[PDB]
Amino acid sequence: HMSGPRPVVLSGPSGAGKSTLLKRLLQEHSGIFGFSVSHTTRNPRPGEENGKDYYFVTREVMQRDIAAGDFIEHAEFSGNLYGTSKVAVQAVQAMNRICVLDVDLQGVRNIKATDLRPIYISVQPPSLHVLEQRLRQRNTETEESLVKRLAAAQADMESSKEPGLFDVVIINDSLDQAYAELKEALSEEIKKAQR
Ligand SMILES: Nc1ncnc2c1ncn2[C@@H]1O[C@H](COP(=O)(O)OP(=O)(O)O)[C@@H](O)[C@H]1O
Ligand SMILES: Nc1nc2c(ncn2[C@@H]2O[C@H](COP(=O)(O)O)[C@@H](O)[C@H]2O)c(=O)[nH]1
Ligand code: ALF
Ligand SMILES: [Mg+2]
Repeated sequence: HMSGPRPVVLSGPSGAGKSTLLKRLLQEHSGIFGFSVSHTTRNPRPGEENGKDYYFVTREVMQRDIAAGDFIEHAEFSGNLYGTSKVAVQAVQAMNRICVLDVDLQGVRNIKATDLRPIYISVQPPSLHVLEQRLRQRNTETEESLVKRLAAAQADMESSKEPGLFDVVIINDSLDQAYAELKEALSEEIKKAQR
């Protein structure tokens, strides 16, 4: 379904700032953006809400919906399942809002194979040391999950240098600066949606 404005795919390693930046964008520009609410089998973190951050489901329920053809894409990431349901994107497109998706690098490649034609943005830390610091400060994951996330970060940061893969790469050193660069990448779309 190609409906409405060009969607936005935001990716980057675990801990890079994706959710922090997207929450800011949806607060400032609530009238023109809508968030695709993915399914995940991971457990919710304090403050996360079902139907807002994710649909938190069991492996059994997610497998039922996968088998029925309910997903545009799905991926295994650091021991859990994640995916973008068809209805998650339809809900935002039906409101004629810019659909924002937060997905991993596998999801980026999955979406490249669809008809969605998004802009692809990668948010990256200044270094893997800083990434680990931010992840361990958050400490919402077990040690095993952190190890998996740090390994995925190193692999996916190298893979994201692929030419033509990402339209924009933003280094999240300072959040205020990264957020301005996020809006810069979307500035013409934001202006059109306001008109
Ligand atoms: N520029 C920054 N400087 C320091 N800490 C940050 C910055 N941006 C985000 N963080 C923190 O890093 C952690 C990871 O950010 P988050 O948005 O949860 O990552 P993601 O959603 O990409 O996995 C959070 O604790 C967040 O508060
Ligand atoms: N492929 C895919 N990845 C997702 C989806 N939802 C979240 N992710 C990704 O899974 C990783 C872990 O998410 P987190 O557990 O930190 O919320 C992040 O890279 C995030 O973007 C999804 O629907 N599809
Ligand atoms: F979106 Al995450 F660690 F919170 F990749
Ligand atoms: Mg997040």
